[PDB]
Amino acid sequence: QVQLVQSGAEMKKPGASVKVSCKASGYTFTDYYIHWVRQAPGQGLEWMGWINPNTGRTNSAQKFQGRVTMTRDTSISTAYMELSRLTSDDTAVYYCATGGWIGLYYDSSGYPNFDYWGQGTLVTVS
Amino acid sequence: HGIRPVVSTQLLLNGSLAEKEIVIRSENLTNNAKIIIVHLHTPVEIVCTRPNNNTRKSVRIGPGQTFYATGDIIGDIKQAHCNISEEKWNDTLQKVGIELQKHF
Amino acid sequence: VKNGTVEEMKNCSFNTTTEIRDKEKKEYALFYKPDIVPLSETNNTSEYRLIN
Amino acid sequence: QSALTQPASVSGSPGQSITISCTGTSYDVGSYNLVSWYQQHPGKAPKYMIYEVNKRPSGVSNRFSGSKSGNTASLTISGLQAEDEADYYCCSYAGSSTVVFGGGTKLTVL
Ligand SMILES: *[C@@H]1O[C@H](CO)[C@@H](O[C@@H]2O[C@H](CO)[C@@H](O[C@@H]3O[C@H](CO[C@H]4O[C@H](CO[C@H]5O[C@H](CO)[C@@H](O)[C@H](O)[C@@H]5O)[C@@H](O)[C@H](O[C@H]5O[C@H](CO)[C@@H](O)[C@H](O)[C@@H]5O)[C@@H]4O)[C@@H](O)[C@H](O[C@H]4O[C@H](CO)[C@@H](O)[C@H](O)[C@@H]4O[C@H]4O[C@H](CO)[C@@H](O)[C@H](O)[C@@H]4O[C@H]4O[C@H](CO)[C@@H](O)[C@H](O)[C@@H]4O)[C@@H]3O)[C@H](O)[C@H]2NC(C)=O)[C@H](O)[C@H]1NC(C)=O
Ligand SMILES: *[C@@H]1O[C@H](CO)[C@@H](O[C@@H]2O[C@H](CO)[C@@H](O[C@@H]3O[C@H](CO[C@H]4O[C@H](CO)[C@@H](O)[C@H](O)[C@@H]4O)[C@@H](O)[C@H](O[C@H]4O[C@H](CO)[C@@H](O)[C@H](O)[C@@H]4O[C@H]4O[C@H](CO)[C@@H](O)[C@H](O)[C@@H]4O)[C@@H]3O)[C@H](O)[C@H]2NC(C)=O)[C@H](O)[C@H]1NC(C)=O
Ligand SMILES: *[C@@H]1O[C@H](CO)[C@@H](O[C@@H]2O[C@H](CO)[C@@H](O[C@@H]3O[C@H](CO)[C@@H](O)[C@H](O[C@H]4O[C@H](CO)[C@@H](O)[C@H](O)[C@@H]4O[C@H]4O[C@H](CO)[C@@H](O)[C@H](O)[C@@H]4O)[C@@H]3O)[C@H](O)[C@H]2NC(C)=O)[C@H](O)[C@H]1NC(C)=O
Repeated sequence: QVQLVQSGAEMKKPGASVKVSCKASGYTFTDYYIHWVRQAPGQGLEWMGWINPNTGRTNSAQKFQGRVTMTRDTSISTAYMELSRLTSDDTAVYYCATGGWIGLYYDSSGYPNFDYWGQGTLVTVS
Repeated sequence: HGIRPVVSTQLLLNGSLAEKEIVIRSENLTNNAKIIIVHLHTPVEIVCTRPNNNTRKSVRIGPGQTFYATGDIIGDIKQAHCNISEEKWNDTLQKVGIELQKHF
Repeated sequence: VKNGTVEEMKNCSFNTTTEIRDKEKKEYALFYKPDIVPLSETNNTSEYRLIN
Repeated sequence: QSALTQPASVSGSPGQSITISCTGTSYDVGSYNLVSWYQQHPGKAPKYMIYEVNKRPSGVSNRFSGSKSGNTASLTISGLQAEDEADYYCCSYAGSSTVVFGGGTKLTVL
């Protein structure tokens, strides 16, 4: 049912910037959080950020919040990753994923309930 | 008795129970202004919260007279609410109705 | 003004007398909306006073 | 580096039970039930298996279950199977509205 399309792979030089998109399908774009985890090739997973798409809010990680300016738009039904000052380490596959159910009276962003995950695409840099 | 001095404007909180039945009382029921207090026979559970998860900043006003204030908000914003079990509320409201009919 | 649709609280900033009498600094502190009132009817509704 | 520690790999023949353990701190995984498990068979993207320590999504059989204790948590793999040769990842709520992933461990069918 649910799937998440992502922008294709691309190459960049160190110190550059990248803007990966994540488009939704199969569920109402509002009523679930949207998610991003990073995987360098042949290495373990890692977390990047959260978005409440009904607002402009973000929870982004301590190490990368300065490096991350991710955003969204409901008209395109898409959440955009953004990265700046891109170093060689950032070469990785970036998976977009759907988080816990969102509404009133409680905050579910902490819940790592990743029901669905996206295609995942590779950024290369050196 | 160990009177609880708790302030509350529109419902009594943590008060003492009525021992045997719902009771109704007023200085003069004939006039609206004299508040018709009620002392229920069973408690109604009420729970509240505020999940914003604020954080305390400190500011050093003047010579060493520190002043506190809400700093950044680590978390996600949410509404501040209070919950009551609806069926019990309707039941006790209806029983207050029957006692009001014992007086009206 | 609208992307929240939930009671987010303003983010105001002001000047406080520091420990020195005649030195000052810029400092920021959040307040819930009922504590703050606008200061004038001018189009510049970006200057506020505590309700006290 | 990950806040959460995992072993490199485990192995066993089909028809034998296997278990894996996460290990964090008193804070992060130790303080909440919010721990989850994800599998990465090679090449493809990871898979969703367990949330809130011991609950299953659809399509996950009763072979899998989880447990928590102290600053540690674990996965249960009862009756290993031939298609199981894949990695398993820990991940849990780290407080401060942040999630942290463990390096995971590789399970190998003999
Ligand atoms: C003060 O009072 C207030 C009330 O005013 C309290 O507020 C309430 O608090 C509770 C407790 O936190 C909240 O419960 C959670 O609700 C969410 C959302 O549920 C709602 O939305 C669902 C989606 O709606 C859409 O789909 C339906 C069709 O399904 C469609 O018709 C609809 O139009 C819309 O398009 C609804 O499905 C859901 O209703 C169903 O479930 C109800 C509860 O079971 C039931 O009463 C209904 O009759 C109906 O059956 C409801 O409307 C829930 O998602 C959430 O439950 C998940 O998360 C908890 C952890 O919090 C977890 O333990 C659960 O097991 C459950 O996990 C499943 O779902 C997750 C996502 O939903 C997923 O991540 C999990 O992996 C798991 O996945 C399931 O599906 C996958 C396949 O996708 C499968 O593989 C799995 O095996 C599994 O089946 C909680 O129930 C209330 O939402 C909240 N009220 C409001 C208005 O928000 C407040 O708490 C009180 N204050 C205090 C301090 O207590
Ligand atoms: C309500 O509105 C107020 C505005 O009135 C707002 O306050 C401002 O918030 C921003 C964001 O937190 C602050 O921005 C920082 O500015 C400093 C400036 O440094 C000089 O001045 C400070 C102030 O005394 C000194 O402490 C410092 O020594 C300097 O003299 C920048 O240095 C900061 O840059 C870092 O953080 C950014 C955060 O995203 C990064 O984007 C940036 O790249 C920098 O990151 C690097 O440094 C970090 C350490 O600083 C390090 O941890 C990182 O890993 C990385 O290496 C930052 O831009 C601004 O100063 C605030 N204004 C004032 C007057 O204090 C409130 O935030 C707002 N309320 C809420 C809730 O947001
Ligand atoms: C509401 O807001 C409050 C904020 O006031 C939230 O409370 C904060 O919660 C966090 C997370 O629990 C907590 O931070 C930890 O405090 C520990 C001490 O009690 C620290 O030891 C820990 O630091 C780790 O990282 C440091 C830097 O790397 C190390 O120096 C330190 O030793 C710790 O390192 C160990 O653990 C990490 C994983 O945590 C691991 O990677 C390392 O290898 C090493 O093993 C954290 O900083 C804050 O202290 C809390 N705030 C306060 C004021 O106490 C609260 O969570 C919010 N509410 C909700 C529901 O989220």
